[PDB]
Amino acid sequence: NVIQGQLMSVSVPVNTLVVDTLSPTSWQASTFFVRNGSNPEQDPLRNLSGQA
Amino acid sequence: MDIKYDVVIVGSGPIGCTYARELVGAGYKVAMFDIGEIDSGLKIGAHKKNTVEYQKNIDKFVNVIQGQLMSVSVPVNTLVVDTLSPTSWQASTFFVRNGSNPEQDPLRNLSGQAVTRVVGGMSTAWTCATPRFDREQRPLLVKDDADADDAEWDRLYTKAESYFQTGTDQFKESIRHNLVLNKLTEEYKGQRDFQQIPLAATRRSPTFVEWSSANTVFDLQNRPNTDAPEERFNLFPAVACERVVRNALNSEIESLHIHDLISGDRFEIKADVYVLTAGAVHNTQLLVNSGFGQLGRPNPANPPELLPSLGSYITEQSLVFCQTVMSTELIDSVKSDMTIRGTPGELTYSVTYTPGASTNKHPDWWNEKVKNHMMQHQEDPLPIPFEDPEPQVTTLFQPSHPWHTQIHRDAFSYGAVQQSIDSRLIVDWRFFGRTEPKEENKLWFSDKITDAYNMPQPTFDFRFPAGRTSKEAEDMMTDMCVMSAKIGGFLPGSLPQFMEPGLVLHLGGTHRMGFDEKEDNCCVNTDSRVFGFKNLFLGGCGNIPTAYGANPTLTAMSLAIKSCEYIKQNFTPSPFT
Amino acid sequence: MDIKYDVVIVGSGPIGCTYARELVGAGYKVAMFDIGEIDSGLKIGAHKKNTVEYQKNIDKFVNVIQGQLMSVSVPVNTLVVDTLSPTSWQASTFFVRNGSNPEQDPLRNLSGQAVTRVVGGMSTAWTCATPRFDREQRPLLVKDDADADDAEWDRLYTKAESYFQTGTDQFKESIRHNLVLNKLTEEYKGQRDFQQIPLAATRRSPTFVEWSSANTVFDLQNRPNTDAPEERFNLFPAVACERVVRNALNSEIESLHIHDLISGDRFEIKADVYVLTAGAVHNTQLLVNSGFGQLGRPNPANPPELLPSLGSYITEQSLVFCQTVMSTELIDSVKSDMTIRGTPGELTYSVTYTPGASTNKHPDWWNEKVKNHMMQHQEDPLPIPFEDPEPQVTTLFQPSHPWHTQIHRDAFSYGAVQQSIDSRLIVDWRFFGRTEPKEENKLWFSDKITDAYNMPQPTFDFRFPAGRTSKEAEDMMTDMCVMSAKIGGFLPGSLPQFMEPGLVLHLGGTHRMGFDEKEDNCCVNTDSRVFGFKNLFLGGCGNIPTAYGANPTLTAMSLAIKSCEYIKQNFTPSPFT
Amino acid sequence: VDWRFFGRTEPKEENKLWFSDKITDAYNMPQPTFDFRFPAGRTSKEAEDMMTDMCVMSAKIGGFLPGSLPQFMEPGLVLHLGGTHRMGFDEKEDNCCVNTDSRV
Ligand SMILES: Cc1cc2nc3c(=O)[nH]c(=O)nc-3n(C[C@H](O)[C@H](O)[C@H](O)COP(=O)(O)OP(=O)(O)OC[C@H]3O[C@@H](n4cnc5c(N)ncnc54)[C@H](O)[C@@H]3O)c2cc1C
Ligand SMILES: Cc1cc2nc3c(=O)[nH]c(=O)nc-3n(C[C@H](O)[C@H](O)[C@H](O)COP(=O)(O)OP(=O)(O)OC[C@H]3O[C@@H](n4cnc5c(N)ncnc54)[C@H](O)[C@@H]3O)c2cc1C
Repeated sequence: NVIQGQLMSVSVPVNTLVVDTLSPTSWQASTFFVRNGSNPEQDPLRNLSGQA
Repeated sequence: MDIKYDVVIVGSGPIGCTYARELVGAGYKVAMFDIGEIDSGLKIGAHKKNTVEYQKNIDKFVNVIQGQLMSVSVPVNTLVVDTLSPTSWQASTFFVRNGSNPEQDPLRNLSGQAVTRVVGGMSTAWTCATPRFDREQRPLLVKDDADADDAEWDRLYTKAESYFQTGTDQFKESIRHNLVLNKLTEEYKGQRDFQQIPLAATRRSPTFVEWSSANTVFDLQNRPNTDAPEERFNLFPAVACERVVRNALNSEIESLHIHDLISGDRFEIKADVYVLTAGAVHNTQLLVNSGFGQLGRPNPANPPELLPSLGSYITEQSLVFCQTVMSTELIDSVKSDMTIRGTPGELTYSVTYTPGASTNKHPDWWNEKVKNHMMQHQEDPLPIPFEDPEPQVTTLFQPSHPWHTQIHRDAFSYGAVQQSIDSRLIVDWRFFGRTEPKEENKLWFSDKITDAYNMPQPTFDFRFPAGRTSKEAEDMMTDMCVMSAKIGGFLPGSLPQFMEPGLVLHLGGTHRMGFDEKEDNCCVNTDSRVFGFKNLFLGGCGNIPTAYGANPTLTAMSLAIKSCEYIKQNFTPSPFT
Repeated sequence: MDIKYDVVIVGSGPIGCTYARELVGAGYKVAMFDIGEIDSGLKIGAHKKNTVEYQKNIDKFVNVIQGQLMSVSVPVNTLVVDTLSPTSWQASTFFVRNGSNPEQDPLRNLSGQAVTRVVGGMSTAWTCATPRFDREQRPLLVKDDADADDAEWDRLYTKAESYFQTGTDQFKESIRHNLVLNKLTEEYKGQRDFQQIPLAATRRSPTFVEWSSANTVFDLQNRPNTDAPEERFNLFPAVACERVVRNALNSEIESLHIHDLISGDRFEIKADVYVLTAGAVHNTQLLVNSGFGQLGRPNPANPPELLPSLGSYITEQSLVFCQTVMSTELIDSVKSDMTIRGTPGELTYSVTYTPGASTNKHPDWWNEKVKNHMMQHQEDPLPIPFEDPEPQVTTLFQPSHPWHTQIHRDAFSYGAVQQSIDSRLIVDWRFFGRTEPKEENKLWFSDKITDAYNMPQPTFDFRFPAGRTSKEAEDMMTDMCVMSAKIGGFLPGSLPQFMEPGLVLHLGGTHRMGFDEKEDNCCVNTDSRVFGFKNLFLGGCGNIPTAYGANPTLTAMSLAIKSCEYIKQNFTPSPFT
Repeated sequence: VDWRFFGRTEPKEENKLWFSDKITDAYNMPQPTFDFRFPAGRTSKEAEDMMTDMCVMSAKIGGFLPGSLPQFMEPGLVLHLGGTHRMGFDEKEDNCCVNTDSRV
């Protein structure tokens, strides 16, 4: 927990995971937009995802 | 295998079997084709749950369901696997892999939508719930005459219920059923009515229910046969029906193009009457492959010549789900009439009740079951008998609670931790919302991508409409949370949730019915006849044009029965020589 | 429903069907009972994988397997659920719930052991791998004459291979098959031999394999019939066989007690010859229920009168598994003979090769498939055709590598992250260990607890023996890790692992064969006749007394053939009337 | 017992850490971006050989613990990143940033 608490990921690609069980009332995206500190420059397939 | 029949029916689900029952019975020479194969035992197209092994182990039945359901449209997968060995081959892109549909926007899908290809269709695995629609959910069959419309629906529903062997009595002596039914009846006294879910089923013994299916409607045996020597029927499994051939005037179908998947032979089959009952998705595909509507990505700057409403106004229900673990209060209430002397397991443990007494909260049949269970199974901490059938409760859709409800048990794959909980305690909650038909909600077919049978790939463009549909959906979730709390708290791992869109498999509206093609934005009339065409009929839930919450099959069947009336009035059977 | 037959067979799996084929063919009046039902389509007891739907979507077949397998012994569940609502009924103990077996020590189980109750038995779902056993795995049929023993096994295996339609050529032109086969051949040149897994299967087209089953062995149609007017066979599904009735001398069976699960009636069936082919677990259960061996927890202070070795010396194979993702080097090797010019998706793109060139690493049939795939699908990054069949590779058990291997694909439920990986890249690895027979490893039956058919509840007392069995199992894991690395790295989510004990379903030795009851600690002789009884025979994997790694069914069938030879020489068919 | 085997990675010009001229990180600095794959050839072959070596060596001590089966870890979780401002004798000839006194 100490290790995890301090390590901050260097580059997180844009997330493309589909959540399709939201309630119909909830605000939902039409695109996988740049969200939550993600790096749109980052090719998810050419990353060091574990770098922190 | 002739290639000339009076009537050809595509699909051997319950709706195809309705046409078969009516038209075989009326003396037509009928052929039925199904792309799937016979796999329910000696009873062709029968319910797969009607084996002794599945009646002993219901939850294993989820595997049957899963095994037959094939996802309609799976978007290209973009999940990152970045812990492959460096030696393993990897693509540099998320390429079209594994049958995925690159046309599909993953965020406007009915990802849970699936199809079954087997003789008997989805009715070899369905849950058998067959409620009628009230007016609010129901398409009109009679204009400007509400009482005539009512009367017509009643006649058709009553017949449909007879074909399906629908009843509301098969669970009447279940302790769990009555516990839940009685409690909710009391809680909503003067506010909502509860009853048994109407089920297409016949109980055969205290531990066996014969669930209905396509077989119940029509046994699917070739005719003539000893029991039906004057009837004429052939079923041809493993035959892919690919297209209907239109005449140049677009007034009649001239033939049905088929591909025998076993022999590989192709034929053109001629009939007087062509009936498409391949399901809401595949009827649509067949029609598009035949030059109805439009192939490819919808382009409103080029509307198609035939059936411009085909594949628009699609509806699928919102589904919320949870399970509950029965309250202590309710479990204790089961044994309320019991006098318990001694400690269980020891010498003079006794459990007694007075038959027929007036302070008894429960009927004798109930207390006798409870007594014998508590006495013969002193190691067991619950008062519910081990073989007590499950609850099957509903409060049907009403304007003040515009969703269908099922408070019951069906096949479920419990996690190991959930299997920690005694099954007698668990109740499933499924509430089903109605979805407004909107033109923008579409099922379309790729002009480049093809499916597993080399047909144009189905693609959804779907979102639950804003406004009433979405507000009701959320109100329905809250209702489930409120109502279920009267019975018990949520089972961990089965917390209240919306199901993946389309997992419900109540898709409607893909080839929708109405009085007038243009005014009502529709594809078939009230005889289920394709506008403009003398001799082409569509059957199934794709016909239903309304926003409905209740399970649609009985309604589709009723429409089919009306369609068959038109056929019997307009086409003459060939003489049986 | 005569009450008198020449031969009665309990079970309609492939072993029961071996007896049927032999004895029906030899003119015996045969009845066969199965507790399960007919549900493989028109071909009774056929392989469920032989539908066009499953040939197109093989991974969905996992559901068929799971849906029919019922766990043999499930220990009491001690998982803590502590997030229930305070209103929900909560246990104070881990009581006997949900069909769990309180006799079962959770730490000495075969938790993966399961049984199938359907017409055709497990052969409706099996993987069809039918290797022969080499001497080291194989029980003796001839003592003190290895050559005679070899010849007898050869004769028997050859017939069994004919009954199953075993072959080694159904995947001969698969690219993936040969890619793997060739690499492993080269990597182990002079050390190990590789070949196609011998499979009970007939290829019908490039995309259809008709997998063998019980139906292949005997079609299970009642006889006499048009094709077999002089034969006499009746199959009676949904009939629980409960007991064989011993005479007081314990020298003869006098009848078979059955329970019709549909009518609910019990009957006694008389036959000259009684054959128990109910599976390794249920043959044992039937015998124990009939007074053979010992009911209840074994007590060495109180050995049973009849068949003291029954249910002891049980064997089940260790199984290790992983999947791999094909190496870049191997994938690139697929197209080694190609000249690639231009760039994909353009006019200029050219993929060509020279048929017959001596420098080619691959045959023309391979290069043609590669060239067409690459030219016709320029958007696809892989050189393997979409419809290329799977690998089916083995190196068979040898003293220096005392495990069976399967390097192949079979139905698998890939997680969504794993579905990210193109299926063409994936190979399954399954290595099967041999287990020493030890008297302490037991299948026994409760005197108190009953199963779903009201029969004594099976209970395992099992651990993999120390010594050779354990050393070899770990050595086998390592060999899998080493060998698989030559093909590609592990697929995340399918990392090298031991499978749950018994999931393999290769249980043997529960009613084991030997020359002498006492000396060889056994229950049947080499004719599969129960010691002391004139007219009682056991068939199946329970007969096999050795430590074996290879798939056992072919060996069990071979023994059944030999058993039938004895039956044919010692009992006379009734005259056909 | 935990088993961790660490491979060596060939330095290749194409494997880069670069910084966005538009996106910024939590401290308003140019956002780091990786363009990295394990080099083909020696690096990759050795990585796989290393996996096999772990499988072989670990079995001498005991079998794998379920849930901690042999696996590659997520790239960079190791945090042994090197060569981003690398040392050499000659800036041009050795493709480097600091000399052997670590002087730029
Ligand atoms: C698990 C489950 C639970 C359900 N529960 C309920 C419930 O409780 N109540 C309810 O009302 N509904 C329920 N349903 C839905 C119900 O099963 C369907 O509404 C109903 O079966 C539709 O009937 P159908 O005859 O129109 O189509 P289907 O049953 O889908 O049959 C159509 C058939 O046409 C075939 N076919 C498709 N394409 C072609 C082609 N090109 N050529 C030839 N044949 C083709 C198929 O192989 C198939 O057998 C459930 C379904 C599932 C699977
Ligand atoms: C997924 C799967 C993969 C497999 N792969 C392979 C393979 O690759 N190679 C191989 O060699 N083996 C494999 N097997 C094992 C193989 O299927 C069995 O060894 C074989 O089917 C055993 O044949 P049997 O006739 O003795 O028994 P079973 O096939 O088990 O048939 C026994 C039958 O008797 C019945 N029965 C049970 N109790 C009673 C009773 N009291 N009364 C009446 N009937 C009764 C059953 O309902 C059943 O049909 C696999 C099995 C499965 C499930």
